[PDB]
Amino acid sequence: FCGSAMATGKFLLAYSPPGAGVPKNRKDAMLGTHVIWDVGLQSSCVLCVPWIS
Amino acid sequence: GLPVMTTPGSTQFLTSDDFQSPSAMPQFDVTPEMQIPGRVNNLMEIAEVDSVVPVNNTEDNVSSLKAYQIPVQSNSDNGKQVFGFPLQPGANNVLNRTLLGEILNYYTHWSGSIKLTFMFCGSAMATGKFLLAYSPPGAGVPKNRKDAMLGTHVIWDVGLQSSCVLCVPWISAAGYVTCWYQTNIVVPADVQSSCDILCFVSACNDFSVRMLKDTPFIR
Amino acid sequence: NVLTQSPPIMSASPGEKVTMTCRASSSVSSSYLHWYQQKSGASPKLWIYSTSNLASGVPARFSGSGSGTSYSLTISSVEAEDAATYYCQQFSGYPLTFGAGTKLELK
Amino acid sequence: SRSESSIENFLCRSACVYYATYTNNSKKGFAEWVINTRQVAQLRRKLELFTYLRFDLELTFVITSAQQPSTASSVDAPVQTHQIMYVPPGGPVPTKVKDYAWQTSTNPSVFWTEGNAPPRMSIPFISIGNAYSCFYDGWTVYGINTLNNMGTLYMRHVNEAGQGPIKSTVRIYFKPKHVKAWVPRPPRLCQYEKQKNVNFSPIGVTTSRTDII
Amino acid sequence: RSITLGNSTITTQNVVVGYGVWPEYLDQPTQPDVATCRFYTLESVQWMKNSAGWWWKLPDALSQMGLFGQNMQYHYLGRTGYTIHVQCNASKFHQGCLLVVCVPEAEMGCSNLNNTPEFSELSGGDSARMFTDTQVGESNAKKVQTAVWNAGMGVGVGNLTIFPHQWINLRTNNSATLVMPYINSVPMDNMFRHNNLTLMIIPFVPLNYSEGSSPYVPITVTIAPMCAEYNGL
Amino acid sequence: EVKLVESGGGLVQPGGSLSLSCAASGFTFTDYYMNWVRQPSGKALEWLGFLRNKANGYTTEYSASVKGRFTISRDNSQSILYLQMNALRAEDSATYYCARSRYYGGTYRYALDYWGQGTSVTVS
Repeated sequence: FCGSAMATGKFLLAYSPPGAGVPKNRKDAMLGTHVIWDVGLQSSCVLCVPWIS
Repeated sequence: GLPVMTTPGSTQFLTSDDFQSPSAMPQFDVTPEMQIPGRVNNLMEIAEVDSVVPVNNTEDNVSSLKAYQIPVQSNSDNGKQVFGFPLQPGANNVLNRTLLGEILNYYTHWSGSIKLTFMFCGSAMATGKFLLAYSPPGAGVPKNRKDAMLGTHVIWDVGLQSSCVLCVPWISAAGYVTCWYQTNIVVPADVQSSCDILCFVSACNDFSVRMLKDTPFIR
Repeated sequence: NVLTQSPPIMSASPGEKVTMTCRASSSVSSSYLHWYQQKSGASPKLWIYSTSNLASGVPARFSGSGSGTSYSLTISSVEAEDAATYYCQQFSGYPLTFGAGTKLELK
Repeated sequence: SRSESSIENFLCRSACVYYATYTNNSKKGFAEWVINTRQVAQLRRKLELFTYLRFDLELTFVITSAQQPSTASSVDAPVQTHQIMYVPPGGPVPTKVKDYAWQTSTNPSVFWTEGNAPPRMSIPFISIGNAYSCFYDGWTVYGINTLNNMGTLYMRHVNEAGQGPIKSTVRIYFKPKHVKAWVPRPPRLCQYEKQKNVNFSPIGVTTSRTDII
Repeated sequence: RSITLGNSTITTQNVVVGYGVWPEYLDQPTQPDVATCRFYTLESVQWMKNSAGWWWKLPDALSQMGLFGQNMQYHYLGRTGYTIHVQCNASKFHQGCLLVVCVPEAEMGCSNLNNTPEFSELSGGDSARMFTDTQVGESNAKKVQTAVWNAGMGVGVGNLTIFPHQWINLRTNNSATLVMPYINSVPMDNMFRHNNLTLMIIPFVPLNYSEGSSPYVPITVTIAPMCAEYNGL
Repeated sequence: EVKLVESGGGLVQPGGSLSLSCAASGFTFTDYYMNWVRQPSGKALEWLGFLRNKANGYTTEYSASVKGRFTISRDNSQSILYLQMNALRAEDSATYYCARSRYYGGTYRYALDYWGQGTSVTVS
């Protein structure tokens, strides 16, 4: 997060597996695997994910 | 057979007796227990928790949530009364309907001390100072900042800590918990100045009650 | 709950001190009783709110008082622009009932 | 002096909860009371401080009689006798004086002549659940909780009248025993409007004063 | 910090636990754990200036939330515990104070003096209901009396701190955490007919800010079921 | 300044329908309670119902006599206020105002400070 030092917020980082569709809403993005990223505490969120040919 | 002789007071129904009673439904095999959390063994354990005090009644905040907040603003006068309330027991005061005062209207004799927790619910950039003068029973209410300083008091700095605890006895004049402005509320730019103060009350854990009666908070 | 004002018609010369009353059938709280003033053929205007506090832009001659179930509005000195109709409002339960109305005609 | 605030000394008291009349000859004179805790307003407020309770019960009836105005000609009657039937939850219920439900076998009842000590009886803790529930946020109709249902009581004469009518009153007294409480709750501020539910009208928090200082 | 459960992860940094007990286990029951123990983040409510309060009914707010909404319809009985995380994010120029309480068996009262409130007005399905700061009328048929100074239960709003609570003060604190065990008379109850908890959020000292700052502070509630077990074959 | 205008009045048959509209200008529209007060020809006022602000969920509280016949709502895009009338009778011939409410302390006293100029509706 390359922003100010006084600004806060929250973000979802939803990853969908191969085969499942893209989430078209916030709620069914929450039901899949996700990481909620709070900006006010930490400013860097690491997510590990497989990639195949 | 065995010769007996009945005393006076034999076939009477005392409403506060204790006798063995015949069971209506024997051989019932009653339902056993289950460990339910939060068992109350004594009614003092209800009064040990802290409750907000409606210390801002003034006839138009009683039907709102502004009954619990004390308005504090940066005025121009040095030395002024923020609030003040007597500790006269039950005589329409502010500790009447609270959770401490709702148990102690069941008994007629009680004695002990009281924790009084305050809390500054304002901004994080605002500072100030407050006196918390307590007058003992018998002495008058202080009518000035100077003779409130000569009595027993606790000076409460808002910038360092945001909660000041004061312990005080309460018996069945009875005292005053008046509070005074020491300095104004110094505040930076682009911050609001009107901050509020909450007040809490509890039981100090060594106090007893006796002689149960019924409550007057009913028709 | 109903409000009955008295008198319905009331006349006063300029310079005197005059008063009107507003009586309720049941007990109405002191912070929920207001006064309005409607001139001839105009929209009404708020005059006194919470039974003793002046509105914005009202002159300081008006002052309300009273408590319990009987409230009153008294004018200290009668002038030439304060000849209109005055209503009182209440709230103990829904709905909000207005008063009958006290008309003030100049002499 | 910290022991009168115990739960055993706070709730184990006696309180008049019911008061009913019944005459003998009018063919619809018999009393009725569904046993609940929400009858009188003073005992109800002391029981809604907690959420789950568990107690035995002790009932004592103070039955007296009073002679109604008969016609004439030397009214004389022997001593009267009352029958106080107790119906368990889910049993037969009478509807007239002379009925089949009075002479049944599994309804424990007491018989009492006049001029003796008043007839105490004791009801144990009858429920399927492990504790009574003073509140219930849920449907069965909303907020009913059909699990804590303790039964009903019925009173009637057993003497048939020959020359003079007699009506009688009864004051059911109420006394818990071996009380256990669980989860305390803040005391009710508003008044009590209805018996079944917890409905109310909004009220101010505290009585007022003129200023803050 | 950075706790994870199932396939969900939140970030934390003081926790108050129930009535002193920790949530634990006990026909025959089954215990599913790999698919229910995760953080169901409800969506965020907005705290404005003249706000009044919010409430959620607890085994009703998760009635559509994924697999926990499927095990409520397939299995008849069940018993769970909960773990609630509340955190609102404001800057250093805002001010206010919340009260986060969790009431067990919060029976509410209707506006009409004779009826009982309907189902759609007691609990919004994964949506927060709101208190009001004025009275609710008498003339409407069946709606919840939501005067906030009586908390909808006919009780004093100040004495609500006897239940397990936690203060959120924007001067020094930011978040709250509660852990609630299963409090019921029967050892296993239905999950449709009953709502054994109620999470309430009440602003005592209202929000205030200067001109220029963002005029709302969002609140985020995150619930996670703990030690759940259902009943069936 | 607070500027409230309203329009939509006129003549209408008994048993018919009519929709008024009250426009607001000069303040934040999603912050204040908006009332509706009618008045007959030189008689006492009557209160109809109000609609709460955005912080309380936009609910309505009608009076007892007009419950089910009238309908108060607002438009989401611009600052305008509606009043949908149905099943008009002969006694609904009055002069309709459009008042605002405000918070005096932090409390809500039930006063009505700023009033509209008043539209008229007759039936025959």
